[PDB]
Amino acid sequence: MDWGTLQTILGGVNKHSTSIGKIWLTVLFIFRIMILVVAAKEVWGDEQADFVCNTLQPGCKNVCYDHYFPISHIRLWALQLIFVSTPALLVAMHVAWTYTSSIFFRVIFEAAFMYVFYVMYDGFSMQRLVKCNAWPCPNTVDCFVSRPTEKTVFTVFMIAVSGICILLNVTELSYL
Amino acid sequence: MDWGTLQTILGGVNKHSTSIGKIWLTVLFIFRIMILVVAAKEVWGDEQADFVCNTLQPGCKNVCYDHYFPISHIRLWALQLIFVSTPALLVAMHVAWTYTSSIFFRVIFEAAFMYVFYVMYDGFSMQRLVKCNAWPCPNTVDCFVSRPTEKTVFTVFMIAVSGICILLNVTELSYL
Amino acid sequence: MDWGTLQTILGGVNKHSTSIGKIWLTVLFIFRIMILVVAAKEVWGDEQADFVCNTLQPGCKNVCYDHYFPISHIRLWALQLIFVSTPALLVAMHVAWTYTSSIFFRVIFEAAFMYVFYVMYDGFSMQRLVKCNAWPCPNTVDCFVSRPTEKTVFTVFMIAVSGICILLNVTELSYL
Amino acid sequence: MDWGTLQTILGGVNKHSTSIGKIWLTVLFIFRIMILVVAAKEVWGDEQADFVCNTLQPGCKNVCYDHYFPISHIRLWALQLIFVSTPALLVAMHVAWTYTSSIFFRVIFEAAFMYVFYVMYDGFSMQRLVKCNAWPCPNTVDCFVSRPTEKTVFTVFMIAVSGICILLNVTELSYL
Amino acid sequence: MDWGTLQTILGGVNKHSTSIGKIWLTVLFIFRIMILVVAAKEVWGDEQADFVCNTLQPGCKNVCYDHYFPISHIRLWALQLIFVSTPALLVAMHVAWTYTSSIFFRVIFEAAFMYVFYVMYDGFSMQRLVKCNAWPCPNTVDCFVSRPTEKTVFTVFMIAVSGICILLNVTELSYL
Amino acid sequence: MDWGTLQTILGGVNKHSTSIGKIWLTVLFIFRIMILVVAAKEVWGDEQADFVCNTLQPGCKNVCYDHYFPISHIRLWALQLIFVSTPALLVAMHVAWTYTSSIFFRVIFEAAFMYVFYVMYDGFSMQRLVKCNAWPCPNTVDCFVSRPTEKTVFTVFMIAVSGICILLNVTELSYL
Repeated sequence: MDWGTLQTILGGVNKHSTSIGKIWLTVLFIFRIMILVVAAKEVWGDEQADFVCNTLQPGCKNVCYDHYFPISHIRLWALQLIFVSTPALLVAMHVAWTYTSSIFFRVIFEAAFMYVFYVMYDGFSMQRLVKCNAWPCPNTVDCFVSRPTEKTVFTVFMIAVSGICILLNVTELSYL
Repeated sequence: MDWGTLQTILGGVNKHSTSIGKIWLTVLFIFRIMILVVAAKEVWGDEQADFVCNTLQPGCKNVCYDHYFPISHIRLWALQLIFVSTPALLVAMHVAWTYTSSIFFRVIFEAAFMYVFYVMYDGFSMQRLVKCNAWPCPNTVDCFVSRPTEKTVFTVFMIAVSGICILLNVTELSYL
Repeated sequence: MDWGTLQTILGGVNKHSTSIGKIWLTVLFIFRIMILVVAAKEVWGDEQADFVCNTLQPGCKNVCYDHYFPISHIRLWALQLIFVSTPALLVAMHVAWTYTSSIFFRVIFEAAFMYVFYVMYDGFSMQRLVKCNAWPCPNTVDCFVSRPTEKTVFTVFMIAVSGICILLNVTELSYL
Repeated sequence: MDWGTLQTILGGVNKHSTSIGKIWLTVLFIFRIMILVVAAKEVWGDEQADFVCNTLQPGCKNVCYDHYFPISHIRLWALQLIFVSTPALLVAMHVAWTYTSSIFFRVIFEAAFMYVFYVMYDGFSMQRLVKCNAWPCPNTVDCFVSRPTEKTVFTVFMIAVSGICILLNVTELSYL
Repeated sequence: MDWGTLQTILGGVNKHSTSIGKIWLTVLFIFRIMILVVAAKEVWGDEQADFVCNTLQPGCKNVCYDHYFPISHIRLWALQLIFVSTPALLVAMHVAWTYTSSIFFRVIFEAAFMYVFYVMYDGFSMQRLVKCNAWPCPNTVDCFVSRPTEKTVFTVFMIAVSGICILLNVTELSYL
Repeated sequence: MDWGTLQTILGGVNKHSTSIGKIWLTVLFIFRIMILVVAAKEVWGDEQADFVCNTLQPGCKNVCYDHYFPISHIRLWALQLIFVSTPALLVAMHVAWTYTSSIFFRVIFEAAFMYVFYVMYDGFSMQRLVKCNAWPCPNTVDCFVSRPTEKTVFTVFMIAVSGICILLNVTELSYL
């Protein structure tokens, strides 16, 4: 891939005691894109052949995999970014009803993804072994995970990023 | 990949009490492209090695796989987009027989994909286990699925998107 | 991949009661490229590990695979496109012996691929089970297929596309 | 990929009773590039997991694979093209010691690849089963191939292309 | 991929007895990008199917893999680069609070990645066999590695690069 | 990929009885890039699943693989090119301490890679079977290779290329 190949005329800088946010926020935008693609198919890209189930039950790997991973972290992120992406191309150029409502959209989205995330991954963690007692899964069986530490780390990162994103997003939203 | 690298001169905005749709609709277009590619080969990209059949019948996985998945969701989407894509490059620039018939085409296509979809995936769902009683499949056998929840989610999304696409598509088609 | 990243100066449109074809035909060209790459290695890309032969004969999968699939559909297509591709870059710009003979080439190629296709895939179909009685294949054995429905669908599409390609190709070839 | 995205100013055409070759030859160049990439990793791209050896000898697949396929067809082609590629960018623009020697280089290379090819693939063919009696391969064993017909076809094509390449290459080399 | 396709107007060179660093540092930047992508998914890209565990314990490969590889080297690098990347696009053009603090950021990051690295890979090495005594891993079991020498080599390289990066980074930071 | 898409203004040619080298050397540069990428992940790209070890020792494939292949040929090449790459972008434009020292760097690097190579692959060859007597590898075991002939061929090529690279590199370095 390659994303962004024309940014040369940016001599105009800020002078006020504000609009520091847009710097921080474009930086976090670009950042999160890199951070994503660089580790995109490269942490969670694997986790299909990595959910070993101690059994001889047919299918129970698939069963428990959806049971505990309806969706992977990186998708909720990918979405979180895209919904939080549309205000970016908006704020690309501003001076001359929406504009600040773009800022607010950007806030509330990111908030939503945080909440529903912690609803799903309660404990902000990756259990080393998830058991499973699904229908075909004849009793409570065991179902492993690879690299739970890893995924936990990058999750801590992205959530911290979400917090700072919103804090400057809102710190300039709160101009009154 | 990278799609779209020249859009700078768009200072001209709308002033009437209409043409809000074209904003919404170009946004939904770009959106659905991202939404697609980001999760393109990344939800349904897997589902070949993910249709476990409890048996010892040769081939019965392939048999039942085509039996229940003639085609995957994402293809019907891919098509739905492309047939609904041609009016986009048309409406790229408009002011000066087709033009509104492009709008109507865009409506009726998306409608068609909705209908035939629900004909095929009746119940707007992903069954956790599809049985199968095909010729080689000696009796009614079991044939699993992975991530049925996941696919169900993104299907709910794309169908909602279809509804809103058409509603603004038609809301401006209905100018009289 | 990415194909085509410079098309901006196309303000000049047609005014006659003809040259509608070139619109349709460039559209079908671009279309078929997308249609291809999007589903390229994604329907027939699999079909090597998908030709289960009920036997214990060594090699009989390979034997019968070539026996019934000398070549896959998508190759005959790929070729069909490429031979039908050279007139495209020709007709890129036209006004000022070949020019109409390019049109005729484009016709007759596509016709040829249709005929030889139906010679090979007689019945415009994908049999769910092909038997096989090759030399090593000790008796008439069974040899399965995956997703025969799928491949049948996309074949119906590409052949319909061929028909319309030629019909406008020739409708403007028939100017007299 | 994408190769070639700037060719617009070519209004100047030929008027003599020659230089038809450069048309044919640039066309064959572009052609062979397409023809290659389209079927590049798509006929011979597979043939690693496709050389079944009826045995229980360890390694004998690798052994016999190198034994009968030191190198695949498509590499000899890839090279054949590249060595025959350098005169192309040379002849990109010509009018104002090398120039005709570029033409001759282009001839003799393509000739060489033809000869050494037929030295290696004697019979211009793909045997359905190659036996093998290598050291570890304990007796004469059997070692299969997939799609030998296919590869034979595309080989017939590329060799015919080589013949016509040289014939026009030389027909204009023979100007005296 | 392709990164960087517009750098032509650089006739202005340095004349002082300093700013040699920016040459060295842009070179190391570009370098490390190449060095990365060229060997990116090509040394550590494999190491999922390469951690053989002498056992019959289910999952113990995944268990011990995360146990000893929470994260691979190349990720810590990828990050190290990206955090050390933002000052680069800053120092792209300079003459006319941040500017030198960008230099200092660039220092301290790279330092941090060095330290935490050696915390994790103590001994600046790749053990040929890591044992493992995890919960499911019933006793102390054995768990192999592939190419430990290789990875050790490229690690020695990247750490040396870090040292020189910082030494010139700081040698020009230390201007007083 | 695609590398190099702007080279049009090169009407200025050489007239002296020298600077033939820069032609040869840019050609060899471009060449080696093509030669690489075309066969890059396509000869040595495989050799992970291709090192069959006649045993029942766990891990002994990995063990002996690193034992005999610390690093693959194509990496030593990749490096050899990159270290020999920096003088290229330097010599892109020259007329108006480094310049000739770039030439000398280019020499001595390529020399180094030759020497250390032959230190490692002594005999300029690919043994059809490497035995192995590592710790876990319980006795002297056997460990196979695929396509040793192939790799030998392309190695002969790249080393010859190195020789000619240096000979013209130095023939113009030796101007006095």
